Order: sequence, then C-alpha cells, then structure tokens
Amino acid sequence: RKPKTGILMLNMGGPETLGDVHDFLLRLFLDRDLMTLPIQNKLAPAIAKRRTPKIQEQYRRIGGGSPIKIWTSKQGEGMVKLLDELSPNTAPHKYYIGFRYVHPLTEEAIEEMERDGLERAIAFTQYPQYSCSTTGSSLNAIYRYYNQVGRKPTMKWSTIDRWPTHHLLIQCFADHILKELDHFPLEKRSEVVILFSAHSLPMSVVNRGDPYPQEVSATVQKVMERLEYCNPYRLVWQSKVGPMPWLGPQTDESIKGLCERGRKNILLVPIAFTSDHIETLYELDIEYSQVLAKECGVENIRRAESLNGNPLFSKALADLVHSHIQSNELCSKQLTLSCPLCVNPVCRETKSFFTSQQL
Amino acid sequence: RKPKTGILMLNMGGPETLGDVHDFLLRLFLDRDLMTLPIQNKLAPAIAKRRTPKIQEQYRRIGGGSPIKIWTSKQGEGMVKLLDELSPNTAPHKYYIGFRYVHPLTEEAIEEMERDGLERAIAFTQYPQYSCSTTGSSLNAIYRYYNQVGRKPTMKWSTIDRWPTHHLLIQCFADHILKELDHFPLEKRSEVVILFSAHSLPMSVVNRGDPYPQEVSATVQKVMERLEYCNPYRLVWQSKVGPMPWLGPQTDESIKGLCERGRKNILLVPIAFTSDHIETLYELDIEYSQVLAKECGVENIRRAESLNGNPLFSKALADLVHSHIQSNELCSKQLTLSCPLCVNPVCRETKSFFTSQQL
Ligand code: FDE
Ligand code: FDE
Ligand SMILES: C[C@H](CCC(=O)O)[C@H]1CC[C@H]2[C@@H]3[C@H](O)C[C@@H]4C[C@H](O)CC[C@]4(C)[C@H]3C[C@H](O)[C@]12C
Ligand SMILES: C[C@H](CCC(=O)O)[C@H]1CC[C@H]2[C@@H]3[C@H](O)C[C@@H]4C[C@H](O)CC[C@]4(C)[C@H]3C[C@H](O)[C@]12C
Ligand SMILES: C[C@H](CCC(=O)O)[C@H]1CC[C@H]2[C@@H]3[C@H](O)C[C@@H]4C[C@H](O)CC[C@]4(C)[C@H]3C[C@H](O)[C@]12C
Ligand SMILES: C[C@H](CCC(=O)O)[C@H]1CC[C@H]2[C@@H]3[C@H](O)C[C@@H]4C[C@H](O)CC[C@]4(C)[C@H]3C[C@H](O)[C@]12C
Ligand code: FES
Ligand code: FES
Repeated sequence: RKPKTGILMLNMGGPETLGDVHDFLLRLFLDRDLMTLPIQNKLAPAIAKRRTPKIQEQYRRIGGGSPIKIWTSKQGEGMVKLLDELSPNTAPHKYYIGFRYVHPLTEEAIEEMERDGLERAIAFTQYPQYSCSTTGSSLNAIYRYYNQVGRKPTMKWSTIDRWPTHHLLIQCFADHILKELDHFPLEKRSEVVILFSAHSLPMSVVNRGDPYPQEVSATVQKVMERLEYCNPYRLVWQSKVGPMPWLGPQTDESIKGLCERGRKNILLVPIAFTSDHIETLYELDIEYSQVLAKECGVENIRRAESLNGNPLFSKALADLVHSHIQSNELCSKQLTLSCPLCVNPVCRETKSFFTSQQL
Repeated sequence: RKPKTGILMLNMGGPETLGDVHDFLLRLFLDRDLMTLPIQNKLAPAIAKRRTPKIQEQYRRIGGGSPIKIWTSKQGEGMVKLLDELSPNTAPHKYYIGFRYVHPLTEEAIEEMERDGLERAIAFTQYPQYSCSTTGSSLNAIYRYYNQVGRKPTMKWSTIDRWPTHHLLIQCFADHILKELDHFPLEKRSEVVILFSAHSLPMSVVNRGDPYPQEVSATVQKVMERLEYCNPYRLVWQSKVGPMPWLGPQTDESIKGLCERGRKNILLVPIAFTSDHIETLYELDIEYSQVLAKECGVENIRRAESLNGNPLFSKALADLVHSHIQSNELCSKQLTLSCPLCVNPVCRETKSFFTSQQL
C-alpha cells in the first residue's frame, strides 16, 4: 500500500565519512539562516577548505564519521511501526530524512515526498528545543524550496517545531541519568554533580530573542523534577567557536572549575540532541573526559548515554506525531511569534507558510 | 505567648522615602557578594553620591518611595496567620524582615530573632529564583553576621533558598496574566504577545555559572503550561546598567522590536519579583509603557499585576514553610553546589553553615 502520511525528520546531519566533511562545511557556511558574511559565495568555500582538515581529524578520532543517519533511521523505523498501529486512518506512514547540510538534503526529501504522492507531510524537527539557527533554518529551507521551485505543495503541510518538555522525552533522559549514576562508585554517588550540556549560541543570536536557552532550561527543570533533585546540577553550554561572545558558562571551563573546587565526580548530560554525534563522541568523550578531566585531576567523569536506540524514545516520537495529527495543529503557538529583533525576512514567510495551510 | 519559630523574609528592599536613596545605594555598592570593585570602601560612597539624584527622581515619579516593605509586611502577616494553624507544633510563628540594603537590615533582624529567644530560624528568600547576586548575597550576610560577632547562633537555622516552580506561585502568575488578558480589547486578545521580564545579569555573572537564568526560564515554562500556551511569549531581561555586556535581549529593545514588526499588543509580566517595586512602577509602567510604547506606535501595552496582596500568594508562602518544616530539609540540593567558577570564598562557608546545622 502506497504511503499516505510522510514524516520529514529534520536535523543538521553530519558527514558520514571523512570525504563528506568538505561539502558539509561548504553548505553550512553558505547557510544565510545560520550566518551572514561579506561575499559569502566566495568566502564560504574558503572557510570550508580551511576547516576541513581539522574537522576530518575530529571525525577520524571517533571512528571516521557521524552516526547521526544510523540513529535517525532506527528511530524513524520504530516511529513508523508504532504510528501504523496508533493511527490506522493516516496509515501507511513513511519517514523521510531531511538533513540541512548533507545528503539526503531537506530539498531532496521534499522532492521524494512530492513524488511519493502523499496526502500529508509533517515537518518534524529532531531538536526538542527551538533555535532559529537549527529548527528555524530547517523550516526556512522548506519554505524556500517551494518558493524557488515556483510551485505550491501538492500535499498538506504542518510542523512539530518544538517539544522541549514532552513527557516521554523527559523519562528517557531521567532513565539514562539514573543508569549512569549506577555506574559511579557507590561511595561517590551522592557527591556526583550533574552538568547538563547543550550547544552554546553566539550572544548576537541570544540577544535578538532566540527561544532556545529558555526551552533548554525547561527540559533541564523537568528532568530534575522527575529525578527528585537527587543530585545538584548546572546547565552549561558547549562548543563555542571563534573569539566573539557566546552564552556561557562553557562546558570545558565548568569541568575545570568544578575540579579545582573539589567537585571531582561529574556526570555530563547532553540535553539538546537525541543521538550521539561529534560533540558527544569527540568533544565530551575525548576532549573533556579523557584529556581535560585528567589534566584537572577528576576522580570520575561519565556521560549519560544518548537516546539513540531506546525504544521509549521512538515511542515519544510516535506519541508526538499522533498527538499532532489528533490536535489538527499546523504549528506551535510559539512559532507564530518571531524573535523581537529578527532581521531575517524569510522567518515571517515560513511562519505564514505553516499557519496558512489548508486544514 | 512568646514566638517559637522565626521566618526571616529576605529581599534587597528599597528606599521608603527619597531621603533613604543615598544610604540604600551606599550599602548596595559596598556589597562584595554583589560586586567586586578596587578600593571598594572608597569608591562605593562616590558611586552612591553620583547616582542618588537619578534614583531619587525615579522614586519621585512613582509617588516618592518603594512599596516593598508594605507588601512584604502584608505577605508576612498572612503567612504567619496560616502557619499557626498548619503547624501547631512550631507555633507561635513570627516573621522578620531582613532587607539587604535598607532598614530593617538582615543583621538587625538576626539580632532581633536571637533576643526573641526562638527555637528555630528559617532564612526564607523572597526571590523564587536563585541568583548569587540576590539570595546568595542575603544568605552570605547571615553567615558573615555570626562570623563578625564572633558568636555561634542560639537557634537552629535552615533555608528555603529557592522555589522557582512552586505550584501556588505558578497559579498566582497565571491568574494575574489571565486577569490582565481580560483587560485587552476582546478582538486583540489572541494577538497579544506575552513578554516575561526578569532583571538582567551581567554576562560575567551568567558565565561563572549563576543558576538564575535557568530557574527563571523554568518559572516561565510552568506558567505557560498552566496557561495552555494560549498566547506566544518570550523571556527577556530588564534594566541592564552601564556599558558592559549583560544577558539579553533587553526588555526595552524587545518592546521596540515587536512594535516595529507589527506586534502591537503586548502584555508585560514581571516574573522574578513577588511585589511592585521601582522597576515595575517606574521602568515598566512609565518608561516602557508610557514613553517608549507611544514613541513606537503600540496599540495596547499592559502589565500583569504584581503578586502583592493576593491571598493565594500568602498561602504559597505558608505551604512552602510548612513543607520545609515537615521535610526536615536544611537547604535545597542546589545550594550544595557552588557556581563552577565561583571566586567568592564566603559562598562555601555559607553553604556549610546551612548543611552543617544541628538537626
Ligand atoms: C551561529 C551558530 C549557532 C549554532 C547553534 C547550534 C545548536 C543549537 C546546536 C548546534 C550544533 C552543532 N553545530 Fe552549531 N551553531 C552555529 C554555528 C556553527 C558553526 C560556525 C559550526 C562549524 C564549527 C567549526 O568548527 O567550523 C557549527 C557546528 C556544529 C556541530 C558540529 C558539526 C560537525 O562538525 O559535524 C554541531 C553538532 N555550528 N549548533
Ligand atoms: C551585578 C548585579 C546583579 C544584579 C542582579 C539583580 C536581580 C536578579 C534582581 C535585581 C534587582 C534590582 N537591582 Fe540589581 N544586580 C546587579 C546590580 C545592580 C546595580 C549596580 C544596581 C544599582 C543600579 C543603579 O541605577 O544605580 C542595581 C539595582 C537593582 C534594583 C533597583 C533598586 C532601586 O532603585 O530601588 C532592583 C529592583 N543592581 N538585581
Ligand atoms: C561513530 C559510530 C560509532 C558510535 C559509537 O560506537 O559510540 C560508528 C558506527 C558505525 C560506523 C560506520 C560504519 O562502520 C561504516 C563505515 C566503515 C568505515 O570503515 C569507516 C566509515 C563508516 C561510515 C563508519 C564510521 C563510524 O565508525 C560509525 C558511524
Ligand atoms: C571559526 C571561523 C573561523 C574560520 C577560520 O578562519 O578557520 C569563523 C568564520 C566565520 C565565523 C562566524 C561568522 O562571523 C558569523 C557569526 C558571528 C557571531 O558574532 C559569532 C558567531 C558566528 C557564527 C561566527 C563564528 C566563528 O567566528 C566563525 C565560524
Ligand atoms: C509607590 C506606592 C504605591 C504603589 C501603587 O501605586 O500601587 C505608595 C503606596 C503608599 C506610599 C507611601 C505612604 O503614602 C506614606 C508616605 C507618604 C509621603 O507623602 C511620601 C512617602 C510615603 C512613604 C509613600 C511613598 C509611596 O507613594 C507609597 C509607597
Ligand atoms: C553604573 C555604574 C557607573 C557609575 C556612574 O558613573 O554613573 C558602574 C560602577 C560600577 C559598575 C559595576 C562594577 O564594575 C562591577 C560589575 C562589572 C560587570 O562587568 C558589569 C556589571 C557591574 C555590576 C558594573 C555595572 C556598572 O557598570 C557599575 C554599577
Ligand atoms: S531570527 Fe528568530 S524568527 Fe527570525
Ligand atoms: S558566586 Fe555563585 S556560589 Fe559563589
């Protein structure tokens, strides 16, 4: 039976092999929803070529590529299997991967969905917390695709554009934290400090009204409530690049600082992505946990497992899609308010693209 | 009957009359738990003198003084009345006001609690969200007081050091929001944008690990959940001082930005203080809602009522104290973790002062 409902899973993606690194960086530096540069068509390929060796070396250090596509596929398969049973009236469901910067690209996915002759398409961001740099850019890509192709969609669109507090997402995080706490020496368990770590944003983005830091904070509070405040925590921010101001405190500085202050038993929790990727596998596991932590005299540093293949996680995904379908919503109320200092003309067009959909 | 349990309500306070402005600012610029200045004992008097006229003029514009003490007293009286019935084994209860920068000073309150011959003293911060600049400074004052008099306390101490998501606090905010939405023209209600406004922090404080922005964000999310996401929102940060980087976006710029982008129906919600004070009555009500709003072409700008004398709020205070007593807690789990980059030696001493209490 040919698919009726398509679920477009949106994420930035990551290079699957070392050879994919250059083009990943090229698309990233070309993305005007992420950043603007002078002579950008000329300077993007230059930054790409320059930064490829360094990024290739990071991927080499974790086994030679990003597991993002593997994990997304596994999650998508599990989601669809559940959706066919939850929602027989919208079945068969099919998932499509729409990566922003690697194949399959958002635009390739839309093309395939349109060729597949779907009745309905759901833009399902894989970032639980909304940033204009992440979910916003992916949704802008969908608007721009139709705008540049010069045709209206042949399917009904809607979006699940954020889900920072979904009950089953919270349960998955709390489960993975509890199981990692079990791996500390018993005598250190109550002394463990939890560092929730989410990718940082430049202050220029924070200061224009980006919703992300507040939503990430909300996920943290729900997880800690579920854990009954069993250990103390901070929310800290990783992987700032370059010399400009970004939102801190930095995850690396925090680890060092805790160690210097006698807090030598630390649990890292990636709170803003749902699968392993370069920043858990390289940055947290290698750079912070193996190198820095050792230099600083840590006693025990561990990282909670990414959600990856947890069946409760694909259950959260299917629950979200099913509730979205049942509610008839086209997007969250939050999407209807652009950043107070948004200077990107496309964000309003994208918002309208979703709110104006037939149905 | 002589009081058994003292509830020390901690708040920065504000000058009750125009003549109180100078000493208020003197104490604030002298506070080493708030800020670090070279030759601070010498510089603080010069800073206070310079800024007194500007601050006096703000207070004149709102009727000549701060209502903080009035609202604190009312809230304290209602709390005590409830506590005498909720907790007869710790009754009679007495509230004491400990303002950081005006009379009655934290130190004067402690002196009076000790003279009153209490069995138990609860340091009850009136800031629901913990910052080291606010609650931390007030709790540090308590430790420093005993350190300076060179005497141990004659009463058992404990602290309610944060309460960002207390269910009755959330219900009060949501209630006041719904009440204010009812005052917009009916035809604009769904179009209203909610701007949660909390005092900003300097980025130097944010970047050392201050807990405040994440706890404020948690209060915001719980209110919006209770409101069923009826209107879109942002959390924005008010009244940065001086030229250094502070956490944004700023409330004033956001108001201007929203107006410029066609969002002309705005509800301001003070989310991080529980009574009116100079920044609601002057900054929000006059500077932003009267002057800025008019300049930008606003259609409707309103501000949700501060919690003030709401009886449900007194009930929240009493339920917090009651739970704290029943739990036997000495402080939150969060207080047992100092900021990862804390450089104030008193924070650890204060933390130990509470965690080490007999009982
Ligand atoms: C502006 C901005 C904003 C943002 C945001 C964000 C969020 C929320 C999350 C995120 C993430 C990320 N990133 Fe992000 N971001 C950005 C950016 C960027 C850049 C520029 C890059 C590249 C880096 C280098 O080193 O080159 C990135 C990058 C990034 C990454 C990595 C990728 C690879 O290498 O593979 C990740 C994972 N990012 N992110
Ligand atoms: C560093 C820092 C931090 C902080 C924080 C905070 C929070 C959380 C809250 C707050 C608040 C406040 N403040 Fe705050 N803060 C600060 C500061 C400050 C200063 C310097 C001042 C004074 C200003 C002037 O103008 O002079 C203030 C200030 C302030 C105020 C006012 C007072 C009067 O006038 O009365 C208020 C209400 N603060 N805050
Ligand atoms: C990084 C990740 C392992 C995650 C983990 O063990 O925690 C692994 C799992 C499967 C791996 C990939 C698959 O084994 C297939 C490829 C095998 C090649 O030898 C290298 C690239 C290659 C594309 C792999 C790169 C990387 O090692 C992957 C993506
Ligand atoms: C780190 C990299 C330097 C490339 C190189 O010379 O190797 C530079 C090139 C362009 C920079 C970005 C662009 O200037 C646009 C953004 C501007 C913000 O002020 C900081 C983040 C911001 C996203 C920058 C981060 C970083 O400094 C980048 C990515
Ligand atoms: C600003 C506040 C009113 C807040 C509001 O409008 O809700 C009012 C309420 C009661 C007022 C105070 C009281 O009326 C008593 C004093 C009267 C004097 O004429 C001025 C200072 C004085 C100490 C007042 C200052 C200020 O106008 C107060 C504090
Ligand atoms: C506003 C005032 C300037 C006095 C004047 O000339 O009017 C200055 C004097 C001391 C300053 C503060 C101190 O330098 C300490 C803090 C330093 C942080 O980087 C910013 C906030 C911070 C709290 C400063 C804010 C503001 O710039 C202050 C308060
Ligand atoms: S940058 Fe946030 S809506 Fe445009
Ligand atoms: S500055 Fe936060 S604990 Fe000392």
